[PDB]
Amino acid sequence: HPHLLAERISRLSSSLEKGLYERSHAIRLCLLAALSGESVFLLGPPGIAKSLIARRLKFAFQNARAFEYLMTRFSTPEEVFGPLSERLTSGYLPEAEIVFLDEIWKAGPAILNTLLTAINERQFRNGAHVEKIPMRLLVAASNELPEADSSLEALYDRMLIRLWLDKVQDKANFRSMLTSQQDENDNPVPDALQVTDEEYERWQKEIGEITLPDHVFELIFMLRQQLDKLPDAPYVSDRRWKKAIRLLQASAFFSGRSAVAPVDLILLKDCLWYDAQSLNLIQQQIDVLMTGHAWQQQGMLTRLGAIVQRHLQLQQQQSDKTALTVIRLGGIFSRRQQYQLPVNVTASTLTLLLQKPLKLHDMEVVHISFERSALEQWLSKGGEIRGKLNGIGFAQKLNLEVDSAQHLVVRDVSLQGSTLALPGSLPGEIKQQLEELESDWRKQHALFSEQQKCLFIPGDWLGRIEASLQDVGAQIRQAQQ
Ligand SMILES: Nc1ncnc2c1ncn2[C@@H]1O[C@H](COP(=O)(O)OP(=O)(O)O)[C@@H](O)[C@H]1O
Repeated sequence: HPHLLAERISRLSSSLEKGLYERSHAIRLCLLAALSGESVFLLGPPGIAKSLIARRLKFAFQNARAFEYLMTRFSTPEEVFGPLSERLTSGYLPEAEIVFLDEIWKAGPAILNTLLTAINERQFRNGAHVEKIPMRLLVAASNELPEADSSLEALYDRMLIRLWLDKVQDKANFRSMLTSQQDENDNPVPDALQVTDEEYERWQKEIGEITLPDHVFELIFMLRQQLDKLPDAPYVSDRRWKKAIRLLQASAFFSGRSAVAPVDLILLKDCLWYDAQSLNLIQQQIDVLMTGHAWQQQGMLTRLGAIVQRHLQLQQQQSDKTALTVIRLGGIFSRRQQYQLPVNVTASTLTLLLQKPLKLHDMEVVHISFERSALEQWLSKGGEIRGKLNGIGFAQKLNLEVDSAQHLVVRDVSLQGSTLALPGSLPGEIKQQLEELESDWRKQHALFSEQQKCLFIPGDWLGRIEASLQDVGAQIRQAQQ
């Protein structure tokens, strides 16, 4: 039933989107805002359908009056809210469900103040008595952002969603928009889809009942702390956070869920920035949160390395079972030449464990990886041989010698020797742990795919998450070989 809802909202949004190019997200967000009692600020140059998409949204509702107004510096509350005879509000802001106000940052202090009470109190001072405004969606537009310490910032910071728009970029889209016979002022929404007053009011109550899971909160709180520590990060007030949380709830509700999901958190990318520099910072931070923490990605990778560590540890604990017998090569040469095993060892770079781990280059080393090519020439021509300690870092020079028993022995600064062994020809402890992790990964991936079907999230983000989960899965599958 709420799953028929996700179907309906999607179908509703689809129709509202007809004839509009490169504005999909913007329409879904304004719909989400309109259905959740939030407001949205549209930033961009003139003639890019900012007003149009605002007028479009009145067609989401059966009974919905729209109010449009362009702010001038000489604009008075009489023009915006109605002139008093007590006040004549018919055809003005005080009785419209969708209000669009263009060129917002030039509203005077008198308008500014009565707007702030309009957004907060959903009330209006009608001379004598105060009356509740039916305003469901407010949308404000401008080509610029308000001044640094402006009066208007209080208004800006009271408008949850921020969208930065531009002229159509795709050549094909330009042509389609250019030749579109779509009457832009006609109702494109089928009667059945339009939301009723009875529905609107019920949903307002139900959105508040959507739960906020522990992991979801932890992520939000993590980001709040993260932003705080970064000096460039925009200041996000508690007011902003609370209003952002309702949008998150609304997203979930209209996506057929009873709980805010980690995917809903992407929407914060449309709430937390106030300028250009802060937009980039927000996007990066949320991206890091989404690809790293939201589906336990980095947490599973830190578990993975812990297992791979144990695997190596068990590999060197069973390194008595193996040594490495270098085969003598005869012929006619000046040195006692040596040879690697014909095809037994053919790995381009092979790693060798040591029976007695040694302190080499101020660290204890359990395994040394050689470029097989470099080990060849040293076994033949002698000289000096390098090898990356514990597989990592630079190829360090080594005190290596061919043993009488035909083994390879590394020495430390105490001249302590250690025989080198090749890895085993998968232990039960590792198989158990690595299967638990794979199960956990599958459960994570399952959760993501079962929730990525979310109207209010742009496709590109979902791509990045899916990739980040594939990365972990690939790393674990390579670990079980
Ligand atoms: N991205 C777009 N998609 C569809 N139509 C557009 C787009 N950009 C501009 N238009 C056209 O421009 C007009 C709407 O512009 P308008 O609402 O005045 O924009 P703004 O409010 O940003 O000045 C319509 O006639 C519409 O067909």
